[PDB]
Amino acid sequence: TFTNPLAEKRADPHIFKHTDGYYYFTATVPEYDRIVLRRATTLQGLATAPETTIWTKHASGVMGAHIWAPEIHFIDGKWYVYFAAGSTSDVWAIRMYVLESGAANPLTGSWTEKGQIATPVSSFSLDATTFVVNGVRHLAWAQRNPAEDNNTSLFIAKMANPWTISGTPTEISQPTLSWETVGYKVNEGPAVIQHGGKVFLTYSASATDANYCLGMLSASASADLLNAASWTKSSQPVFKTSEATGQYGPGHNSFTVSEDGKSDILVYHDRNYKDISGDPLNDPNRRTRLQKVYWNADGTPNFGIPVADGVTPVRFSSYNYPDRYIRHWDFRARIEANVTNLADSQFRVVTGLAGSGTISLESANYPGYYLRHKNYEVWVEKNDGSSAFKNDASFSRRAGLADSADGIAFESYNYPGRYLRHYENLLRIQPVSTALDRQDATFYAEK
Ligand SMILES: OC[C@@H]1O[C@@H](OC[C@@H]2O[C@@H](O)[C@H](O)[C@H]2O)[C@H](O)[C@H]1O
Ligand SMILES: OC[C@@H]1O[C@@H](O)[C@H](O)[C@H]1O
Ligand SMILES: OC[C@@H]1O[C@@H](O)[C@H](O)[C@H]1O
Ligand SMILES: [Cl-]
Ligand code: NA
Repeated sequence: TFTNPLAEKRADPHIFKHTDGYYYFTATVPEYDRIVLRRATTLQGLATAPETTIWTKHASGVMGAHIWAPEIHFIDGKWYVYFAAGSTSDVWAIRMYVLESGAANPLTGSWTEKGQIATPVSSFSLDATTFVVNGVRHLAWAQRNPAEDNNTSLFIAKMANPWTISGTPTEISQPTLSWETVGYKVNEGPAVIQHGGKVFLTYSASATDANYCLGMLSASASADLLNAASWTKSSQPVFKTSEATGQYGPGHNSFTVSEDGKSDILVYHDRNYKDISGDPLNDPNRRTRLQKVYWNADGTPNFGIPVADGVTPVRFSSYNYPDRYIRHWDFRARIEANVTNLADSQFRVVTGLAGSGTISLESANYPGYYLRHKNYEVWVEKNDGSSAFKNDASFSRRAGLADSADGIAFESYNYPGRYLRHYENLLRIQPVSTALDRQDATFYAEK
């Protein structure tokens, strides 16, 4: 689990896990004047890791303003940082630049400017990222197609080396959908994750206020990624504002992996309030957040919704039906497999509303609603402040009745001897007497 936010006043977060046992974290800073870096042996450890400024804007000329969206990568034995910058003479003539270091430790190492990443068209360009698919290193970025009436579109190309493209780019997406064109018509911040022989390219769209969101392109890993036809654009955002969890304009993401390498992690920013004083680019309050990516049965990523601040929620699977998870539908709790609306199946364990060391299970998509029983049936319902609700929504965490070491069971606080259990897939609180009953009342958290 993660505790969000990871880092206040850091936008466009990029985290890179290296072979040296460390995660490396860079981001845009509010002053847009430099490139910072920190490292930690764990993702959660990044929150208190100290920053080094590795590079500062030039006093005059190119690379002299709007230092935006650095990414750090390790390629062929060296570190590379990809970033965007305008000039002191023209602060909005943003182009893509690369730094290189041969040092083992990029925090203390010295950096060489490898210059601007040249592109056929001379126009507003930013958010360069690099990734390898089917043995081939690509660059993807955001750039103004001058012949289009918008801010930026998405481009992809092969690479000759980490600072030079080979051959010609392909435009693979342009901002045309209603949710891509709020305030400004933008596709930016491309980021690539691969799973099960498919490649997913997420990207950010609309202005950087509450309307900011993620879209996605999908392709096969064996396809020609430079053929625009290889890519399918999602019709609706794959990640967007949740008023319910108080998370606004989520976007400019990257992807990393958990400590064991077994879980993909979505790294992104948002704000915890909706309305912004003045111009969003002068608002410094975007913060970096982390949440696990869950993979749908159909092989596509499920980002759910931007989770509430604090500890991340978890999913509970059944002991005897390992692929079925506790979820709500029309607010009734049940176990079910292949949950498409992911957040219906996410809950966080919090101190019990009735105290005495009990626990309560708060809904991820309906904060302040909890798993609670009424007439021995389990629903997800809003805490109304009543004593009755507290008691109905509080449980004593027990070791699993069919698996004591790794399993979990939930004994009702106000009805001792009754456990949360599934029956005909619906959740209830009932006494437990048989071997099967004990299995029906045992669950796993994050398994
Ligand atoms: O559990 C609350 C909520 O119910 C599910 O949506 C209900 C669904 O909405 C209409 O389209 C249908 O009439 C009704 O069945 C959500 O998945 C869950 O969040
Ligand atoms: O930093 C993002 C850029 O700034 C604004 O012009 C638009 O939101 C986008 O093109
Ligand atoms: O919930 C599915 C099954 O329904 C009942 O027949 C069993 O107790 C339970 O395992
Ligand atoms: Cl569903
Ligand atoms: Na990026």
